[PDB]
Order: sequence, then C-alpha cells, then structure tokens
Amino acid sequence: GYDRHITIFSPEGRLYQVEYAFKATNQTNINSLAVRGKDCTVVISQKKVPDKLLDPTTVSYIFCISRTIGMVVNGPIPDARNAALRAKAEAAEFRYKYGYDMPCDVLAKRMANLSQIYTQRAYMRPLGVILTFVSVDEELGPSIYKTDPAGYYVGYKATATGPKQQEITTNLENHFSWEKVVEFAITHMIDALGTEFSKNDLEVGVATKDKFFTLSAENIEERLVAIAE
Amino acid sequence: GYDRALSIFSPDGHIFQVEYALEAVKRGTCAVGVKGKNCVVLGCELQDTRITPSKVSKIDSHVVLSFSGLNADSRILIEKARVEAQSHRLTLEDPVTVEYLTRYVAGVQQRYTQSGGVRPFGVSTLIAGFDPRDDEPKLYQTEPSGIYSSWSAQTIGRNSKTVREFLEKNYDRKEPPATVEECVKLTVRSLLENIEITVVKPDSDIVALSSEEINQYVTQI
Amino acid sequence: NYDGDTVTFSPTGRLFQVEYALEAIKQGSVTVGLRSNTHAVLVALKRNADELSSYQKKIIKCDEHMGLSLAGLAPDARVLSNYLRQQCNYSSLVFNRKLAVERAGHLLCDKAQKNTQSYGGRPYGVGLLIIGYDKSGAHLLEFQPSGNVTELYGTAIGARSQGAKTYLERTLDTFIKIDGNPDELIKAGVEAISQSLRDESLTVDNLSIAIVGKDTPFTIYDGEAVAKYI
Amino acid sequence: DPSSINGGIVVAMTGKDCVAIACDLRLGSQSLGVSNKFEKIFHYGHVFLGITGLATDVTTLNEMFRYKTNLYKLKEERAIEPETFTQLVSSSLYERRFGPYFVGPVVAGINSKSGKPFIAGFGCIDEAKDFIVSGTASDQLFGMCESLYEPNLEPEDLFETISQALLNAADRDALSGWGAVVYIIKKDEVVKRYLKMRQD
Amino acid sequence: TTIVGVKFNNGVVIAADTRSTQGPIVADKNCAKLHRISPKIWCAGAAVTQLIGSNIELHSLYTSREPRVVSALQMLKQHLFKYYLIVAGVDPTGSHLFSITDVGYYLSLGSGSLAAMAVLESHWKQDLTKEEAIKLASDAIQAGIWNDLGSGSNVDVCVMEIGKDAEYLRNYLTPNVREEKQKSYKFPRGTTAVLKESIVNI
Amino acid sequence: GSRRYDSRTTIFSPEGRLYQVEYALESISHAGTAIGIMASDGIVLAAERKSTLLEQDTSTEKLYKLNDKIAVAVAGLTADAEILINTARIHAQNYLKTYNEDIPVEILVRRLSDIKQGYTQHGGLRPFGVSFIYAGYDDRYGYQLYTSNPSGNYTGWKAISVGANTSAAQTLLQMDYKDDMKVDDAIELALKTLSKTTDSSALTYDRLEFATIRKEVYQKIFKPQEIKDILVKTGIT
Amino acid sequence: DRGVSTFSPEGRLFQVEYSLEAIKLGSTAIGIATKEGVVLGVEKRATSPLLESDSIEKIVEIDRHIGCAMSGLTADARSMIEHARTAAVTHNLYYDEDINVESLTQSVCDLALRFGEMSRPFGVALLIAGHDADDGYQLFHAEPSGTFYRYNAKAIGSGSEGAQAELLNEWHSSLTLKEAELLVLKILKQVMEEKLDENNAQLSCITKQDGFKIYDNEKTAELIKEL
Amino acid sequence: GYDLSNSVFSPDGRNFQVEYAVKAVENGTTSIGIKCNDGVVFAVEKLITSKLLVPQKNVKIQVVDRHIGCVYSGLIPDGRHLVNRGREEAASFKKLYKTPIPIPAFADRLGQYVQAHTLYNSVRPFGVSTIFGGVDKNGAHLYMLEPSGSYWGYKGAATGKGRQSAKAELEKLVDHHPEGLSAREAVKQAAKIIYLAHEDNKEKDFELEISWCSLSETNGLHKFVKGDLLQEAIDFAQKEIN
Amino acid sequence: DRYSFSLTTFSPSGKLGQIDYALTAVKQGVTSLGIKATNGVVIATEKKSSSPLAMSETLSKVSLLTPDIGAVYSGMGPDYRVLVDKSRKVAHTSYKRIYGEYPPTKLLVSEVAKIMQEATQSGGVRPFGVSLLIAGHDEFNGFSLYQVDPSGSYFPWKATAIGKGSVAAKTFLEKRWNDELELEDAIHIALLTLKESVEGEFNGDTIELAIIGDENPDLLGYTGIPTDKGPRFRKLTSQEINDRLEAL
Repeated sequence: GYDRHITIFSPEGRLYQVEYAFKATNQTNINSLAVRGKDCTVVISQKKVPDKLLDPTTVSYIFCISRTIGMVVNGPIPDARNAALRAKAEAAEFRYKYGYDMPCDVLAKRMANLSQIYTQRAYMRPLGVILTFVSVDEELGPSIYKTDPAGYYVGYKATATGPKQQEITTNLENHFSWEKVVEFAITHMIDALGTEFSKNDLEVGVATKDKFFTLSAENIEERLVAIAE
Repeated sequence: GYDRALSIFSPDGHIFQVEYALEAVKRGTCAVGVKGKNCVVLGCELQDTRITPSKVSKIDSHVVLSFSGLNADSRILIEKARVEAQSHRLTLEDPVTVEYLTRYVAGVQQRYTQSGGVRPFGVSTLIAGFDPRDDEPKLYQTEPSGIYSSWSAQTIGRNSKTVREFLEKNYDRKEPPATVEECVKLTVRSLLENIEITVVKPDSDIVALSSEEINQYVTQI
Repeated sequence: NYDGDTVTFSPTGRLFQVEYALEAIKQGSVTVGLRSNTHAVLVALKRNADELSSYQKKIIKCDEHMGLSLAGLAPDARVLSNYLRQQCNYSSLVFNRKLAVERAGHLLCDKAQKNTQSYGGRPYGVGLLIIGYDKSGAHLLEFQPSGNVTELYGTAIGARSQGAKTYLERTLDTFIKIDGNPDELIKAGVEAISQSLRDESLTVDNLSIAIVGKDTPFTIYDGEAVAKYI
Repeated sequence: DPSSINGGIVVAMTGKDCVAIACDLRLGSQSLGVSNKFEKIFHYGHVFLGITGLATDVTTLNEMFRYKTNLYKLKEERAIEPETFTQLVSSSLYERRFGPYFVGPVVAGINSKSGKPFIAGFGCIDEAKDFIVSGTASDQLFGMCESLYEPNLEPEDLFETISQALLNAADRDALSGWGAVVYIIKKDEVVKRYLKMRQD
Repeated sequence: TTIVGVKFNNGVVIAADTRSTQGPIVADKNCAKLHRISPKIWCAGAAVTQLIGSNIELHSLYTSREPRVVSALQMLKQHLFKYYLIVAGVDPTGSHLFSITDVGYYLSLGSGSLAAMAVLESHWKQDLTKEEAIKLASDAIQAGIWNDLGSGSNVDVCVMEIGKDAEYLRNYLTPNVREEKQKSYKFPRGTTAVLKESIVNI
Repeated sequence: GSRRYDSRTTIFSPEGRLYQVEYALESISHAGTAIGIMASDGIVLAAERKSTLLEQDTSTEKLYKLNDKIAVAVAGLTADAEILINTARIHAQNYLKTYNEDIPVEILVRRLSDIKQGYTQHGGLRPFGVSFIYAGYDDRYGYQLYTSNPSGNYTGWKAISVGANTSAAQTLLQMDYKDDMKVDDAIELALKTLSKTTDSSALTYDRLEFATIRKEVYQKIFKPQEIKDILVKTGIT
Repeated sequence: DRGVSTFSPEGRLFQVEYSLEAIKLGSTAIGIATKEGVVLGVEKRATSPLLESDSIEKIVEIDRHIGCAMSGLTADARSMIEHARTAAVTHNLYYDEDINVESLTQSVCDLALRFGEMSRPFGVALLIAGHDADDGYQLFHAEPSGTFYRYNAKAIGSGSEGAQAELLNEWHSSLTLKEAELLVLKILKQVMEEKLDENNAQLSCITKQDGFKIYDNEKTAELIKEL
Repeated sequence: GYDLSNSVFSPDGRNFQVEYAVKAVENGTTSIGIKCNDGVVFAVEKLITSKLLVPQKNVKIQVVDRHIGCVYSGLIPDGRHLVNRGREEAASFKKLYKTPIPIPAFADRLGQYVQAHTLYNSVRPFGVSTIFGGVDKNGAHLYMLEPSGSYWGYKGAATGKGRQSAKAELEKLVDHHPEGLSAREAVKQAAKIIYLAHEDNKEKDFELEISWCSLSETNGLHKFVKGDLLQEAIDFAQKEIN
Repeated sequence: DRYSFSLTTFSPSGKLGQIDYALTAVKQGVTSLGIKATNGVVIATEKKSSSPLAMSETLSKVSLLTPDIGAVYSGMGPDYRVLVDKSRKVAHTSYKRIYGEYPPTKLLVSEVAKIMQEATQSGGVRPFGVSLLIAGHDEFNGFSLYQVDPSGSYFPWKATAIGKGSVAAKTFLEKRWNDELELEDAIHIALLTLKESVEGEFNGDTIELAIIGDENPDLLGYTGIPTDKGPRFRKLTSQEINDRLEAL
C-alpha cells in the first residue's frame, strides 16, 4: 500500500511517485518549445501572469545556468528554482575542476543522475519539473537536452513541453541570425496553440555562440512586429 | 543509524519484545543448575559430537555460563562476558566475581531492552562459579529483561516448570546436597523427568563428567 | 490520522500535537502574573499529590532580575528554565549585559518552535510566565508550547485560569498604576488567583509568591512568608 | 636511515629462459650479527620477491603480499604473474607514500603464458632486462653485475655469474654476509642453493 | 633529468632523457619519463600521473568527449596544491604546452634544464615544422645528456599532432651504447662453492 | 517520518520466533540442494544446480574455496553469499597474517555466523538468505563439516544437506551413512542422495557441482568432465 | 504505531502513562520519614522457594546518607541507581561536599524523559530516602514522568492504594523511629499476599549517626515479634 | 491517503501537506505590502486578543539586516523561524561579500529554505506566507513567499484572513496610481487597506502596525512608522472608512 | 535520511518482493540480446525513441566499461546509466589502480553485481530495475557473456536475451547457436533475432549493436608502444549495421 507513497517498485514494476511527479510538471499550465538553428538555439515559453499585482519581470521559467547554457523549466517554480540553483553550482564546479565550461549535454546528464537518486532513495522525493537545457556547444553546436523526473534525458532536434506539448510537437514534426529563428518559433507556437501572443505573454531565451540570454518585453514585441510584417 | 524503539510499553504496562524474548528462552533446550555445599552442577539433556559446542562455557577460569534460548544470541553475550572478564583482570588486577560477571551480563541484556534499533536477547543464562580465593558456591540467573538473581537450584528452557517443580520438592534449602554425588544425582534425576554434567569446584576446578560416570548415575536412578 | 506527529498539518491547517501540548497547561495548577511600571509579581497555586506530600515548586528563579512560573509538565519547565539560565548567563559573560526580558522570551520562542516543525521531538508540555526587570522596566511574558511569547500587563495560565484572567482585565486600570507599592501589587495578584479557586482556599502551604522590581531583586515567598498576603 | 639498520642485499638476474634471484642471510642489529638464517627472498606461486631494508618491514611486507596474492588467487582462480605482481607491489608501496616501508623490493619470475623471464626493481618500476640490485651493497653489486653480466646465460652459467657478483659484493659490505642463497628459476623447476662464503 | 617541450606549427613535442639516479649511482639507465595521461595528453616529470590519467579516462567516458589538456592541468594543479611537470597534448581546442602554471612555446625542466634551454633559446623559431621541432627537442635533450651529470643514456620523444595520433618514439636516439668489453668474464662451472642444494616445490 | 514504512525486521514473534529469519529459511528451502558428507579420509561437497545456452563449464555458483583447506556449499541467494564468502576469505587471510597459521574451520564458521546474527538483532536490515555447508580441515579436529543458516546458528555434522528437500536428503543420509566410509564411498553416497532428492527427472553432469577435500590436504572442485566420469562409474550415468 | 514521544488529546504522554501501569504491578515499597530517621520497607516477593531471597536487593545505597527502594521493572532501576550513585560521587568530587537529597532526586529525574527516537521511559518507581544538614530527613517519590514529591509517608507498588490510606491514618509528626519500624511492618503485613516474615520482607533506615543501614533478618525478626 | 506525509505526490501531482500549510496561512491575521515609487511599506493587523496586552509591544514586523522588512501571516513562530534564517543568510552574504544582500538575492535564499521544507517527510512545511522587501542598489523590491517555497515580485501583496479584500484595495491602488505611489501616501493607504480588511475580522479589536523602507524618507533603511505619521495614517484610515 | 531499514524484505513465502518487482520492470523493458562466438561476443538491443524529434544518437544503450568489456541492459535506463558510471569507476579504483590492468570480465561482473546486491539489502533504497548483459574478453578466460539480475545474481551464457521478447528470442538463439560460430555469424544471428522483436522500423538508427572482437590499434589514439593492444569493444555504426541489413 505504501508503494505509491515512496519510490519503491509496485507489483507491476512501476514507480508511482515518479509518475506522479510527471503530473506535477503540468500544474503551471505553461507550454514551452525549443528549436535549433544552424547557429543558435531558441526557447519560447508561455508567460501567464493573471494577477495584476504581480511584477511581471520576476515571473520567469527561464534560467541562465552559465555563460552559454540556459534552462527552461516546466513545473512549479520552487522546484524549478531548486534545479536552477543546483545546475548553476554544477556548472561553476565543472569549470573549476576541469578548466573549461561544462557542455549542455554533460550538465543534462549531471542533473538526470541527480533525479535518478531521488527515484531510488526513499527519503528524497522527485522534483516535479522537466528541465530543458539549451546551448551552442563549442563541439556539438546548437543543443537541446531535456530531463524528466524519472532521471531520463536525451538530446532533441526540437522539443515542446507542457499540457499541449503534443500539438506543438506534431506541428514541429510536419515542418521537419537568431531573430529569424525566434520569429519561426513564435509563429509555430501561435499556430500550434491557436492563440495570438502579446509582448507580455511570452518568454524568449536565445543560446548563441558566446552567450545565452533572454529577450525583454521590448525585444519580444520587436519580433512580434516582424511577424506582423 | 537505525534507532527505532522496538521495545516499548504496551497499554497494560508490558514490553512485548521482552515478553516475546522470554518465549524464545522457554523454547530453548535446557540448563539445570543444582548448587550444593561444595558443588555447582550444570546439566542438559548425523551430528558431529566432537565439534558441536557444549552449552556450558567458561567465561573465565573460575566462572562458567550455561544458557537457554537462541544459540546465536548467546554467542554474542558469551563473547562480551569473556572480554569483560579479561578486561577486569587487565585493569583491576583481579578475576571477576560471579556476581560482578552476572551484573555485567544482565546489564547488556537490559541495555538491549531500552536501546533503539535493537531487539532483546532471547537468552537466559545460568552463571555459576566461585569468587576469587573463595569457596561458597554461586549460582546466578539472568533473563532477557536484565533481571538477575541467585538460586540454590534453577532450570531454564523447555520443561523448566516441570523440572523446577521436581527441584522444589527434591531440593531442600534446609540441607543442600552435601556430596558431589548428590549434586550430580539430583541434577540427573531432574534431567530424567544424553545427560551432560559439569561440576564447578573452587580454585578454578571445572570438569565435565564422562559418559561412563553419568551412566552409573543414570543406572543407579 | 493527523494527531500522531507534530510534523503533520491537518486538512484545516492545524497542528494537533501542539494543541495537545497546549492541553497539558490547562491540566496544570493556575499561576497568575501581573505587573505595574516598577514591579512584576508571580502568584502561583502550588499543587500537592497527597496531603502527606509536599507542594510542587511552581516558581523558578533565573537570576536577581528575572524569574518564571510554570504550568504543565514540570520537567519541561526545568529544561526551558535551564536553557533560559544559559542564555542570561551568556549575555553576562560575552557582553557584561543583563539579558532583556523580551529578548529572553524570543530565545524561548525559537527553542519551542524547533520541536513543532522537526520530526522526533515533541512540543514542550509546559506554559511559563516570565517576570523580569531591566532598563526598560518591569516585564511580564507568557510563553506557550506553540512557540508564542506575549508581553502582557497581567495573565493567568493553568486550570480555571479564566476566572483570574477576567478579574485582571476588570482590574487592569488599577494595578498597572500601583507603581512603587509592591505589597499592594502582590495583594492584587492574590485576589486574582482567588478568583480561579473552586473548592480549596488559599493556605500557607498552597500559596507561592514571587516579585521583582526596580530596587527589588527576584524574591520568592513560601510558607509563613505569604501569611500576610492570604 | 632504517634501511642500513639491518643490512642485507638482493640481486636478480635474467638468463636464457631463466631468472636468478640471490640474497645474503645476515640479520644484523647495527654492527652486531643476530641471525644467519634471515632469508629475504619469498615466493607467491611462481613469482619470487626479494626485500631488502628494515627487517620488520620485510616481514610485514611478506605477510601483506602473501595476504594479497592469496586473495588474488581465490578471486582470479589463477596465480598472479610477475608483471601483475610488480604493479601490486608498486601500488602497495605508494599506498604508504608518507608512511613508507623502508624497503627495496626485487621481483623475479617467468610469465607462465609467454615464458619470458621477468625482473623488476623499485614505487617507480625499474623493469630491467639484465639485472636488479638492492641493499646496502648496491654500489658494490652494480660494479660486479655491470662487469660480469652478459646476456643469454644458460642456467648453469647464470648461477656462477650471480653467485660471484653476490659473494664479492658481500665481501666488501660490512653489513652483508653470513651466508647466501641463490634461486635459479626456470619454468619447469626452481633450484635453491646455499653458498659458502666468509663468516665475518 | 632533462625534459623539454616544444610547440610547432601543428602540435607539440616533448622529449626526455632516460637516466634515473639514486644519488651519484645510475639506478635505471632506460627509465621512461614521458608518461601518458590520455592518448593525446602526455606528461613528464623532473603515481600522480597514474591517478590523474585514471580520472581523466573516467571523466572522458562520463562526458563522451575527448580529454582536454586544461582538464589534466587543472587536476594535476589541484592535486599537487592539495599536498614539477610538463604537460603537453592536443585536444579539440588545439595543441597545448604547460608546466607545473605557465604556458610556453618551449619549456625545459630537470637538472639539465639550463643546458636544454640554451639550445632552445639559440635555435627555436616561430612556425617550426614537425621535423624541425623533433630535431630541436632532441638537440636540447642531447645537450643535457652531454653537459649534465644527472642526465644521460637515450632520448625519448613523443609527438602530438593536431589531426594525427600521438607517436611515442621510445629511444628515439641512443647515443650512449657501451662498447664491447675487453674480456669475457664467464666463470667455468663449479667455480662457486655450494653448501647445500635443494629443489623448490612451487 | 519513515516509521510508517518500517517492516521491523529484527523483532520477535509472540511465539518467540523471528519472522524474517523464518522467512529467509523458507527462501532457502526452494534453493538447489547442497550436500556435505564427512568420510574417514576427507569430505565430499555436492550441489545440484537449479538451460542449453548456459555456460556450465564456467559457472561456479554453489561451491567456493575460502582457503587452501576450507570450502563452502551455498544454498540461497548467491549474491548474498558472495558478500559473505568475500568476508570469510578476508578473515581467513587476516588470521594467517596474525598467527602465521591457517585459520581453524570452527573459528571461520563462527565469525561468519556472527555476521549473520548481527543482521538479525540490530540495524533494521533484512537477514542474509543463505545457508552454508563448510567443509574444512585443520590440525586440531581434522576433517570438519559445519552448516550455518540465516539465524547465525552453526552446527557440526557427519552428513548434512541444505536447500530443497533437506528432510528427504537427511533421511537417505541417515539410512546409508557409516562412520567408516572412504571418500569414494562418501562420493557415491552424495550422488545417490542427490539423484533421489532432485526434482528433475534425471541427474546429469551439467546439473552438478562437486568438490572434495583429501589428504597435506588437497581441495579439488570437479570439472564437468570429472563429474561426467564419476557419474558413469557410480551408475547414474 | 505511534511515536514514543507523542501526546494524547488530554495532554499526557502515551509511553509515560503506559509505564506508570507497569509500576502498579511491582512489589510494594513503604517509606516513613520521622524526626529521628526514615524507614524503608519492601515486599521481597520471591518467585520460588529455591530463589535465594537474600539476593533480592530492592533497597540500595546511593550515598552514605541516601538510600532508596524500587518498585516495578527493577532491571530498569539498576541503571537509574548507577546514575544516582555516580551523581552522588561526582558531587563529592566537584564540590568536596555530600549531595543534597532533593538535588540527588533531581539528577535522577533528569533521566526520566530523556527517551525517544533511550527507546522507552523507565518502568520503575523509587522511594528516595535521605538525610542532610540543609533539610534533615527527607523522603521523595521519583516517577518515570519526571515528577517527584517530598512525602512524610509514601507507599508504592501493587498494594499502594490501600497502604497509602493506612499511612494517612497512622502518620503523625511525633512518630519515633521504632514506631516507624512497627508501622512499616504493620502495613507490609497488611498488604503482602504472603505471610510476612524476615525472609520475604526487608527493612532499612537512614539516620544521621549510623547512615543508611539495612536491617538483618535477625534484627527484622525481633521487630516482627514486637507486632 | 496521500495527505499524511510532506514529500508525497498525490496521483494528481499535488503536495497536500503544502496545501494544508496554506490553510494555516489563510487563518492568520492580514498583512500587506505596498511598493511605492522609491520604497516599500509593510502593514499588519495585530489582533488584540485581550485588554491585558501591552500596546505597541508585541511587534510582528521584523527587520533583516538594516534594509529588509518582513511581515507574515499564519503560524507566527514559523515566521520567526524563517526570519532567523534570513538574518543568518543576510549576514553570511555580508561576510563573504561586503554589500548588503540584494532583495532578489535574499528572496531566493528564503525560497530555497522554504522549498527545502517540502522535500522530506521528516520536516513540516512552513505555516506562513511572508511579505518581505526593501531598498537595494537597484531600487525597491516587494516579494510574497508562500509555504510551497514559491515567491514572486509584487507591486502590492496581501495575506491572511482579509487577503481578498486587501487584494481588491491594492488592485485599485495600482489602477489609480500608475505613476507610482509616494512613500508617505502609501503609509496612509496601508493603514486604509488594513482597516478595510479588518471588517472580515470585526469580532475583535486590532492594533495597526506599519513599517517602511524608503530611499528618501528612511534613507534606504527599514524603520517602523511611529509617532505623528502613524497617528496621521490612522486618522486617514479612520476617516476613509466613512 | 530517516530510512535506515531495509525496503526489500522476505515475505512469508520466502520471496523478496522488491526484487521480484524489479524483475518485472526488466521483463517490461526493451529486448537486448548477447551472443558469444568463437572469436567474439556481440551484444545488440533496440533503440526505442520516445519522440520522433529526439536525437537517439545521444542515447547509447551500449556502454564501454573497459576497452575489452561492454554492457547492455533491459529495464530502467537511468538505473543503467548510474550503474555504468559505478562499474567504470570500480574497474579503475578496485582493479586498475592496484594491478595496472583492466579486470577480467568475471571480476568486473562480480563487482557490478555487488553494487546491485547492496541496493537489495541496504536501508532506504529500492533495487535497480535493470538486467545487464556484460560482454568481455580477458587474456586468460577469452570471450565471455554474463547476465546480471537486479538481485545481484549473475550467470555466464553462450547466448541469451533479456527484456520484452526474451522468451521468444531465447528459443530462437537455442536453434541457431553452436560452438563453432564466427563473430560475423553471431552478428547475423543477432540481427535476425532482433528483427523478430522490433515492432516498427528495423534499421541502423533503431538498432544498437556492439562487439567484443579483435584488438583495434586504430582506435588506440597513439602509437609507439608495442604492448598496448587497442580496444576490443567496438560499437557498430548505423552505416555498418545498414550494410549488414541490406545484405541480410
């Protein structure tokens, strides 16, 4: 009866607490998509701020892990900030130990191994977040690596996360400077979700060769205007 | 560290794990000890007899320990008793008295009934011997709860109640068995309600009776 | 389902183990605290298990400037009073400073709270009234197992403490202005605690009184020393 | 210097399909000679080990290597080889880098698979192809081995070469002597010989 | 000991002498001083290498990437700082030459370092080819061999080129081969007196 | 807290028993049968394996050397046994390092059984699900045959079986065992008992692990061909 | 299950309340404090005639002027006594003076609630009797709950409910020591299931002159005849 | 049966113990925070449970370092436990570095601590929601931190029993004043909103406590509003009721 | 961590339930097989992709443990990933630091199984939900193929399959395996066996195959050391697998 409350095996060989952490990734009802250009990686995340008392510049599910790596999280922001702090410490520690910046895939494996421990030790619960790491690796180029509560991670050509991740995913499958790549992702998110975006409804992160950065509401509005033209 | 309180009070004031540890003792084999004027006789009723350990174990040159209950648990108690007896010699220059050894063994058993993460020993021990340079026989008993007491004659294990009833009428505290023969014959008679006999005598004179001697006692009875 | 541990919230947001520790005080004997600007008074009704037995100590002295009274689990009070003595002792050693009564209450606040959020411990089953005198004057503090520490003019904790507390509210405008007449402030405390009695009357063995003030070190009255106040 | 407290020397030589390891037998306490039966050469299977230096360390290391090579044989179901044993010695010694044993170990043996003679000196491995020396008379042993040794000596010739090198170096060492033992090691047989030497 | 490291237009070369000494006595005449940390990262010193190389291999398997010379340098630097080397190699970021930390186009360590640096300072030029770099690194080692008592025997050379496999030229030069002895000192059999003989049951 | 999920492995039953030990003994009762027979001139260890594609010539899953003079037959969880076998090998080598003598068989058996008992009294962990048969020689008692179970009890035997069908195997051993048999006679008794206690229709060399200790003492863990040879001449073929 | 340090909805610790009912099953212990001393008496309650009743030590010495009786799980008492003896000895080492009886009772009672995940509270109750210059002859009742009271006369154990009522009737401030000896024996004879004699009951006294003394079976027998 | 432990996901992916900790917060007294054009104003309703309480002495608002003010609703001992961690965290930042800890940096440190109390069943979630903020080198910041560890920046924040009415009034304040409120006038609305929010708890009297941290008024340091300004806000709040 | 007790305990029937449930997870995993030939071992598995936009090249289900030892799994991938990390580390710290060489296959397998048994008896941990097929070569034992179970039990095999279609695959391997098989024959049998187990597309991108065979000095990365042989473990590329599938 307690197999559903801690991460031990059920008689069917399943970890229900891990499966329930997947359910926790969609509580925020936020959809995100990551696309790779030939030179840049772009993450578009929905920015839903219903309370008018909120300071919108603080509402953010995109984190700058290092100079080159960015992370977008699908799930509650306290668990999102927990993973972000851990990823930043891992990135800085890798640079200290090995003399060069951690690649996006190494960090994704690094964080997936941490999620694997929560999956096997009873006193740690899984974090109910899905972590998408993006960077332009100096060896592998633009990169998307996504981690889930199960400790599973893999690289992606493009990816979408959220309640409507399927609608975005098939939309990307059919299709299959960074400003154009941003304009592509915003347009494809509009078509997939069937909803026009204002400058306040979107979060944009861009991984380039030298740095990862996030666009401001003014920069996003500039891209929205370009799509209008 | 695992520190779950396994031995706790029931609503009726009982510690069930200690009560169940006593049940393990009552399913042990036997330890009949008859203390006389000069003797303390300990007895019990494809196996390789050479290498199967005798139940009576020498804690030191002068103190022996028989037991009843879980054999595996007893080895740990006997090992702790032997180490303690050597340490007392090492630091206090003197061999242990039978009461001091009994107090230490019962202290370990009591410690396991109120320590987290451990279960009580399912062992009751009959500790017999003589104090150093002394000659009055000692026959103590310890139980899983940690209670220790001195007896003129005592039995532990299966059929203990029947044998103790037999001892309570054949042994008389007015006139204890005066002769070593009386110590053995009373012990054999109690065990007759296979026999092993160990006689503990002063000045570390501890001997186990041969099967030929025991047969003479049995045939006489 | 939710009362077995202090680490669990009830569906309504309640902590039942903390509330059950609160019930321990309500099972204890009533002690009354009140203060004027110059003096703070502890009045305690000591309880005896048997008429062949003595009466359990209710008032504890920390130092010359501060002391407390307990209601509930006496061993918990000693643990807290020992911790309170350590804090007051630390202030004198490291700073040559008398620990403020308000600061001392917050140290009890923090110690009590740790047992309500971490597994393994239990909330303290004792309530305390701490009186003290410092540079800011007379202080009376009520400590609760939940960690709540409150500064009051007067208060009562223990069994039937509502009768004493109701009287203190009615008398509030009087005893706060008693000022530099300590015997009249003790008198007002004795009347308040007499409002919490049901069958037994205040006797020489029952009553225990403590006081601390401007030029009054913390002194406890027991036995015949309280006969003038009964 | 604890290595010079007890004295003693160990020399190993490679021949044609054979190795030889030799040592003196003196166990000394500074100038005083205590024992003439302290053999410094041990074997674990077909791998031979000579240890010079502090005698208590020699006994401690032999017990440690008998310990490790026994667990190796139980785990591996095969006897350790001289090249593997050399790595085992090297890692064991550096396992006490700042608590070192005051020893000089010499490995001699023939690899059971390849059949090639193997000798080694030391944590840093000196896997020489001609000879290894160790002890208080290493300088005397270097002079004798460098002059006498020639490659591809037959086992009978190898015995004479390593014996004469050992005897003459021990004669010029104050703390070496009181007898000598030579092991002529081949794949099929191992011969142990005690040498006649000066007893001063 | 004489170790040099010379960077050329497409890689780095390290060279060393092969003499090991215990005081004034040559213990090993053919000690190998060029130690491999990874296939294309090699180290030379005037245990820490076999442990750093072990963790470099584990780190490379973990990251699924080729080892970097900065990673070996960082690991050696952190390990040695916790309690004198030349680290050279080629990684995806190019060829590197470090000493333990200073970079350099040429380096030298050991007892023969000054003799080697004299040859390097005299003959080193920018944009050396691979053949010239081997020649320069070898002559620097030869200078230490002839002029420094602590250096001798042979020259070991390791060449790490950016697009190629590392090539370890063990005993690249052997300028100190002993001449044939005047006489043969083979004893006639039976010369040594034997007190006892016994077969050992192995 | 975790208190709700604790199984309380090291507690007594109301009858004075230990559930996990009794459940661990139930586990071994379904393991392959291992038999030890102590003859006048040595000891015989025989174990029944419990597929065509299995590499039988390499598989050594029930008989292990602990020493040059001590071997164990294993019934139960082989992974748990490998943990205990490693400690016994280290303990035997620790004894040789201390005293320069081979460890007595009983000292080794006692130490291993003390490890099993420790998991039964404290720590909150489950017992080892392993029963051992120790066949050993030492200068004090000569050939000795011990057995140990998850509870940590060890007893000396002349002939003993562990694993599946222990009751049946012990009945056959009681009927046919003599104190004065030789190893070859003891070997023969081992296969007949295994043949008459195996759950399979026939006993073949691929299903068998065989070991003997004979006098210096020599341990021989039989190769599949040697098992095949001894199988034919015994008559089981 | 429930945690050992849990409160009940009425404000009482479950394990402490359960431990108190273990004491109710123990042998009776009676103590009377007078101006000339304190008399402690216990019911031996030997389980068998073969049991050597002279080995039952239910009254022990803590310090030269401090002794106590025990009732309940007397195996738990020995740990509490050893702590009490150490505290009395440590006081003399640190202060060059004998420990006060109330302070000794405080040191013992500090162990009472020091349990939780000590696995359980002690299942034994003590009657601590002692003398000192600061407070004279004193008798305390230490409980596993951590509470203790000073008693003029107190009875604990199986027969405590009836014995305490009898102690209420019989105790007065002018009792002499010999009256206390008879009173303790009188109540013990009243509540013991067995017929009271010198082999199934024990007496002890604490006086300023003689310290803590346990009465021999001979001396107790003469005192038994006086009844 | 998924609500008896802290770190358990329900089949829907919810942590019910964190939701139960929120129920404790909603039961607490109303506390608010208003971010003005150059500072932050904190106001809290202090229920007068008895006449025997010493007025203006049971202070609820706490300072962290010298520039951060914290107010919370729910289990007051939990809030003090959080502030004690915040003071340790603000100090350790001021030792390794030298600047006073930035407000966003301080918000993350508290958020990690509160989130860490939802990771294990051996610990209980915080039973408070904290409104905290102050003035740093980047201006004024206002945060509300929930029992889950979630926190956001706010123009105006409210928790407690009268949080719904206080949020309605704070929304009007944001609507009517896009230019940014002034620190002195925000103190008056803080009094007004607390008094308005008290109608949901009118069964008992209450004491109003206000504090502020303004770059101009308080020189970027957190100070309690006392004296004439406190009484002026009370009169404004009392007048604004009618 | 308050979990210090075993989460895997014996049942009244003697079963260890958490081990049985861990074995159930393996049986639900993707089918992976291993075949031992005279001159090599081949381990193969299906690469099941979660999304069509996932880069399956980044997910390697076959891992090099040592240059001459490789591993494949069925079951929980994250458990395998951390077991491989521990197995590689133990192959160095426990063996190669001491003896200067990589362990023989059976010794690494026993060390991997020791890690698996610890998750079965230690406090507060579930067992690993993977069975590993470990293929290797060592100088004294030659080529070997081992299956390691979640309980920590390991067994040598001539050929075996684990996972979803292990029962059907093992029957097919019994028909085709013989003691005279060459490595190329083993690869051909492996692809046929994996063909019957793969549901959808069967090509070099959906199949991961590795071999332990001849030493590869071209994969050594350096020359000049005659005794340094070169890795025997070799993962076949998608182009190589396609070639053997085109000429199937």
